[PDB]
Amino acid sequence: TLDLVELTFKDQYIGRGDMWRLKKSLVSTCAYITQKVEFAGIRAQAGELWVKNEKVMCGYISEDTRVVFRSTSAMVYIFIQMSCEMWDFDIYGDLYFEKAVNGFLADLFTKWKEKNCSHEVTVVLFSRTFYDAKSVDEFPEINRASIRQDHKGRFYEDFYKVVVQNERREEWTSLLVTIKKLFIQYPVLVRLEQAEGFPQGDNSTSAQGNYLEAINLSFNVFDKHYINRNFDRTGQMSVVITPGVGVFEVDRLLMILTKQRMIDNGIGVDLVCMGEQPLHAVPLFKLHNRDDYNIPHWINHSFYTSKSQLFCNSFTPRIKLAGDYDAYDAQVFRLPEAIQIHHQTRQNMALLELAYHEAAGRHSNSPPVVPGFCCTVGVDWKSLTTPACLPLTTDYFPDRQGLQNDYTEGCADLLPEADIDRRDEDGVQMTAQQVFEEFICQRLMQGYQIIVDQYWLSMGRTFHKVTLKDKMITVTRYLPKYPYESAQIHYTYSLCPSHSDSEFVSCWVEFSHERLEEYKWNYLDQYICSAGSEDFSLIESLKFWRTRFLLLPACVTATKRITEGEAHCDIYGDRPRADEDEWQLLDGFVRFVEGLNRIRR
Amino acid sequence: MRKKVLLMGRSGSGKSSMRSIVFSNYVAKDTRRLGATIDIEHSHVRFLGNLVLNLWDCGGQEAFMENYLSAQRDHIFRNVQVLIYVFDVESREFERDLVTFRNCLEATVANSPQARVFCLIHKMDLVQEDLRDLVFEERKAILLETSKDLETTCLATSIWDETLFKAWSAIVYTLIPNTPTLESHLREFAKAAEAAEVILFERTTFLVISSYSSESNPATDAHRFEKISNIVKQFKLSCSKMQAQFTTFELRGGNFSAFIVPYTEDTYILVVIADPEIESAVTLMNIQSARRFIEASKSAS
Amino acid sequence: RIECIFFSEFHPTLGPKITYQVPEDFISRELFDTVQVYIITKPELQNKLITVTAMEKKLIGCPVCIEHKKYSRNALLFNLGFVCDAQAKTCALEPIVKKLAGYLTTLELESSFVSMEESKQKLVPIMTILLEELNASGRCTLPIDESNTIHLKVIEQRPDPPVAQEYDVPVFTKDKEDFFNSQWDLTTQQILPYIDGFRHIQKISAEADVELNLVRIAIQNLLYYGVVTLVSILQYSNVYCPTPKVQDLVDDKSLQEACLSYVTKQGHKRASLRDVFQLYCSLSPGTTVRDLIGRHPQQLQHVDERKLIQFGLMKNLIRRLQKYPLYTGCHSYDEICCKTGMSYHELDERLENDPNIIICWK
Amino acid sequence: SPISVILVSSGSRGNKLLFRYPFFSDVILATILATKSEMCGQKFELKIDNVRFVGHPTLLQPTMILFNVVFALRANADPSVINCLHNLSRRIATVLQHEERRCQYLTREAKLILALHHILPKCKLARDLKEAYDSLCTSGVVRLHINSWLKAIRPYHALLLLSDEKSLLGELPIDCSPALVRVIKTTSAVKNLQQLAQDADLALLQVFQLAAHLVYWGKAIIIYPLCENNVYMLSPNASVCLYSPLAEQFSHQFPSHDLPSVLAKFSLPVSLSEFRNPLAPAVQETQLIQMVVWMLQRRLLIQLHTYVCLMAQRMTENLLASLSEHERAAILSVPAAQNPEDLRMFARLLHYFRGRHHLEEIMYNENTRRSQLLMLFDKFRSVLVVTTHEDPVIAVFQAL
Ligand SMILES: Nc1nc2c(ncn2[C@@H]2O[C@H](COP(=O)(O)OP(=O)(O)O)[C@@H](O)[C@H]2O)c(=O)[nH]1
Ligand SMILES: [Mg+2]
Repeated sequence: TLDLVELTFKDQYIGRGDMWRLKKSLVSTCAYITQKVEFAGIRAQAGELWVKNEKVMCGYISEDTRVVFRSTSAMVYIFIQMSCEMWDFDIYGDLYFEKAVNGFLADLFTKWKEKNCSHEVTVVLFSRTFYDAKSVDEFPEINRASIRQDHKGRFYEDFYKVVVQNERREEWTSLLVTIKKLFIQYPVLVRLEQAEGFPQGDNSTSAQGNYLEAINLSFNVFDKHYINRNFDRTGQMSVVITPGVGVFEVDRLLMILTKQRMIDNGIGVDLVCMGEQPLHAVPLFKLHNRDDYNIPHWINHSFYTSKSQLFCNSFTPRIKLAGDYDAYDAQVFRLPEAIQIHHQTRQNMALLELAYHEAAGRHSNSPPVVPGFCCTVGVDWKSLTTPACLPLTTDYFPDRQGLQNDYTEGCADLLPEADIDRRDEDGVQMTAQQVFEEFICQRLMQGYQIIVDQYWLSMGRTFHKVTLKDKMITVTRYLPKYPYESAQIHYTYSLCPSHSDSEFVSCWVEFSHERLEEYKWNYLDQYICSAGSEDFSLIESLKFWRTRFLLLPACVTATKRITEGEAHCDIYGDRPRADEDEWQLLDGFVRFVEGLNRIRR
Repeated sequence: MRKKVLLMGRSGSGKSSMRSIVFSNYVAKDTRRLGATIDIEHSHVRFLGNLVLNLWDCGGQEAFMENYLSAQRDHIFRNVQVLIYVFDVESREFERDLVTFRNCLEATVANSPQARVFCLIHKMDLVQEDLRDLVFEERKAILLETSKDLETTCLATSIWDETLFKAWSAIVYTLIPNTPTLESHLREFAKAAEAAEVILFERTTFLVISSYSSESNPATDAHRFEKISNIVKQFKLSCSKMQAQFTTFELRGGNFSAFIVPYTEDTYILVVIADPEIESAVTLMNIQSARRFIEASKSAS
Repeated sequence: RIECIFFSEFHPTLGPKITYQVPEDFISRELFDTVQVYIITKPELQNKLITVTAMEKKLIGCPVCIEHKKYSRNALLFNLGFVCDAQAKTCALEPIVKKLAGYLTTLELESSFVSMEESKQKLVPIMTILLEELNASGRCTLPIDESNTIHLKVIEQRPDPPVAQEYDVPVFTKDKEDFFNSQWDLTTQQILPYIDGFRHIQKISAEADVELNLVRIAIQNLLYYGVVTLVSILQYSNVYCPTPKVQDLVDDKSLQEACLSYVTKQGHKRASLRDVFQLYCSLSPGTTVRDLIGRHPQQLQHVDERKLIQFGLMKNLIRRLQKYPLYTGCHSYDEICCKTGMSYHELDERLENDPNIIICWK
Repeated sequence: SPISVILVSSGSRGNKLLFRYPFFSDVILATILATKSEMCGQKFELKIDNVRFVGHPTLLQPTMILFNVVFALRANADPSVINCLHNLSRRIATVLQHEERRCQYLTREAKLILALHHILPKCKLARDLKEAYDSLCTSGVVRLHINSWLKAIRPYHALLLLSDEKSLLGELPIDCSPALVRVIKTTSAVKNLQQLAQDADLALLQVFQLAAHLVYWGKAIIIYPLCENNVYMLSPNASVCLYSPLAEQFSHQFPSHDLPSVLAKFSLPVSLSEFRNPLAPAVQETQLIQMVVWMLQRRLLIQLHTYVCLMAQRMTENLLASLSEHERAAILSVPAAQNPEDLRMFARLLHYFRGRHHLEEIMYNENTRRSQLLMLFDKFRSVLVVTTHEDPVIAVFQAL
């Protein structure tokens, strides 16, 4: 019996309820390695099989093997922090932009070519330049909206240069040249080289940067994942490449909002592409800025080391400026037959002041290996090539006093075979097992996790109990009595799009946390069970997956003329297919709507 | 027993292609991806048991071979058994090749005066067919005028036909000692087993070690040995695609019967019977009689 | 230091040839024929940082192989390298020439810089600029293409630091106020105000909240950069012996100036050389610091004995005698007092009546 | 400490690797480390990625033309390590070239290698290269059983053998020089090098050259001779651990005592006369002398010498006025310079009174007594500075 099996998707969008249905379809079957598993259009390949942390070839699934759904086709997002450290050298003589692009991005693209994964990549360069103005009126009127004020009184502007918007292509190593040509002209772009009508402007430290704002921008991208739903990408990941050592000076409210948004769904991956893993707790948030230290354990930190020569590896950077008796001896070691007693006390030792007080206590009786929280962290290449999805199962469940102490219980009953009128070709009217499975699927598609019929479902601080017993469906919702009432954060930034060279557009967006307890689950249950309402797709708070298609005329001849090498593209005369035969195109549209209605003639 | 073989020639003449095809089990289409040889690539080939061929695949460039005749003259040309010089027939600098061949000949005579010279005129497939003879005899009249210092045979080779195996069989036939003993053994085996043609190959390279054709041989082709060597090498590569070793071949033609079985630990023997009245099972243990005889001879010795 | 920058490549129908050199004909044909094995190499040696000592020179290089299909036979086989004097260090130009080989590899894979003949002519101005501003300033910033710019910097190539033990005392030699404290490491920012010159590594680790292994690696990294140096504990019962370098005090004037600027107290006059030399030479085994203080009160009027002992141990003017009695012979009283918790007087009270292991003054 | 010892031959049979003691492949290293005849007789220094190959190729004057003894180093080492390894490689190459000239040793051992853990007892060349690697990797006394085959040394020093004299005469060949066997058979721990030169009827420079050759190969050391006025001291590089192999060798050769106890007797600076008690017999004293010789062979003791620094008829006045007039007035301020003999005694030793020459060198070179020099220090106690420390000359003489 296996205890872990991994299934990887490719070029196909799979929902979480579809993943649950595939896991139910693989519940009592034998699996071998590199096996194509297909179930109701969901094709998947068994990547690796584990028995007791050992990779095996065969195995059996017997309802206790946890499955892992990875994706080789994901909406990946790459953020590159072009702070002041990107022009700095290292102990190996490489620039940190040179180290990052030539080592990590090249290694990532070659490992993507090796694993043959086709992601939808978005690469964006983000930075923050601090100005020396002491007022607002120094800046011009056209781009005054994107210039903010720090808590220390400094004036800054956040720049976001997009080089790839949503492109999917093979051989991504041709991208890096363009990234290199966005390195030479970058201080001209972010107004460091004395742009007209501006103050001086200085590129910020990577610690004093817009890191959490970039994470929340990626979260604002991934929040509206239902708006333009493609059918060939599954996973989501957001990658932040930084030239700082991992410390950040962030706001407390922004960190609380970012953590609360990551509780609902987990995307955020940061790695350090400069090296030199420091001798403290490495993901570090210095609060009250943008001391009080916070260590985010929700960030999957990684460290890249490209190439080196012989020496010991340094961890600290070096800086040069521009330019009476027996009482002293007793305080030397203060706060930092007896020989056999002392030796057996030292043998009973097997951390400084604890052992010293242990010696001082036990002496009255009977008269540089690196620590584990500072070890070398590699690059998680498995999470960066085939990003795993959110797990369908969780093991956390509070007790009865925890469930009765902080949660409010509200029940709703749905009697089956009288309230259900979903008809499939006027046949069976959607029996309660199908409605129960659809209820668990609709809960899982929003991001709930099954607590390991009757299913217990959890997402954040809300608990759901969906129970099918003796032809009765009962759904109970457990909402917390003290909800996380966070606030909205207004954000302004300068954005340069993917097909623009130097035109920075002033944009604004608001960082907000959605309310999972305010989701209208009763309306969705009425939509699933009852067939007569059906107008609930127009309700925007239910978050229906939507996509849009346009039926366009096929001007094949002029398009083939332009792609053959015509210089002028205005070869369409006055209307697409201006005369041709006017009833031939209408008969083609009649045949198309016949194909829409499944009418065969 | 170590034999030192020099493989010299001009740049791009195809020496590494011949070394890869004959000894390293390459094919002709896989030699297009061969890179340039920097200095000398030494190769050790186990050919017929105790005999070891030292193949010195020298680089053909000008700065390499100026260094060969000046600083490495004592290292290269001393104790040379067979010198192989490769001539590109499509080279436009044949007069430049002749002076360098004369310098290599002078170094070989001044260092190792008991050696054999083989002038392999390579790339004959780039010459049109009806011109393929009188061009070669045009070069063969020159080099035999040049190489009066040592024993020299000139051969027209190409990697796209059977002439390469003929040339390398003629090269390795001189390196094998006591070849009249193997010829007398093959003659007595063909007389004893009533065989029309007995050909002995090598196990790995499938070069023709020795052969004996009687007067009742139905084959009239003079280039049959290298053709059969190409056939069994292609079938050995076909078996190696299936991760299997070819062991025995048996044929029963209309008027002949060919048997390819292992003879020693390093040889294969082809036995062709011109009499169709002799069955396969008689000959298939008539070979095993001689195999048991040479096993009983080599067990004591 | 760099005397010539040469770019060689493998010709078709000619061997390894030299194409461009910066001071006209520096590398002779005999010199290049001597080391053409290590310049255009076999595939077992390619993409390696091969430096070789010549007849009088040091040929640094890194051969590059590409292995495409569009090339002459299959590959390019170029080599750009430096050559210096044979008695030079040449341990800092090896990452520079490997980074230049990587620059040429990326430039050839992007814009075909070595394949095209019109971009071969640009290598001579690049190498003249490289030899001009790598010898002078040790830092080159040369834009090549629209996307490529050569960034090079010489690293000082410091030796490996010793392992810092728990009983060692770090002492500054580099004047903390001449450092931008805002851009240090955060661990180093925690450790640096508690260093002084008389505190242990465990006493720094417990006086701050930094772990012992973290402050050991941080003290080792500060030893690597030459910021701090390690001395021993400076208890008043320590016994010190002189080293033959005491005469190196009076054979070197800069050591005398460093002693008269370091050993003397704050606000006092400069001490005489005779007093400091007699205080160094009065150190005998069997006599502690208190015997030195009671023996010589005139020479310690303007002389701090703590700074005297610290600068004696820093420049190896004096050595120490630790008593070696775990009560095995590997550990001294400093290691045992650092491990267990007792002071010198308590451990000397326990270990005076020792009938098993006899005290060794190693 | 080198990584490996590589022996690479070259000739008409191709470039071959004969030996590599810690078990790049052999063919690739044989291709890399082989040189040409124009590179022979010079220093061969080659660094590939992180390993540095230091050697000295030598023409063999058979199919072999060239051979090379190559030491592989981590390339973070000092240039002194590279220099002494190049010196060791060229000395081993000269020894093997002379063996090839004598009895064809290298060609026969190369044929024995090419005919082929088990290689080490079968091959003597593998044994001496292993002995060279073990002598390089450790700071202790390792015997170099290769071959004998032929700067700051003082005449008051003594030559002490690191092993038995009978073993050194056993290891020496038939064709050894008479001077070397006379030096080994004549010398002693008490007899100094001047008495070694005048007792073995050899010149002093030849005795110095033979002593340098003996201390290079790890067969002898240069120490001060044994005397009762020699104050000894425990060395900082000594090991007082009971589990040390030197403690096991001391327990094997001297079962009556233990090494940490005797090394704890040398904790304070005491002389050999202070060990001699009226209760202690002379047999215990001679056993202690043998133990002192044994741990001086292991460099576990250091000798403390008294060093004197200088501070503030006609030839005496010229030597007194050769130095500065401020120190001359400081000398004149001392009333003990009113004696006629004390001025000549101070002016005769002005070059020795710089802290580089100890009291034993002064009393040996001038043939004077120690009491006269101590009286001279008592006359000028307000000028001279007297210190005691070890001799830095003794640490130079070591097996490189
Ligand atoms: N048409 C033809 N091409 C050949 C023949 N022999 C070699 N070649 C080609 O010529 C090239 C010679 O390269 P190579 O063997 O490495 O030359 P080398 O450096 O002298 O050994 C190979 O890529 C072969 O494809 C031949 O007989 N006929
Ligand atoms: Mg070749």
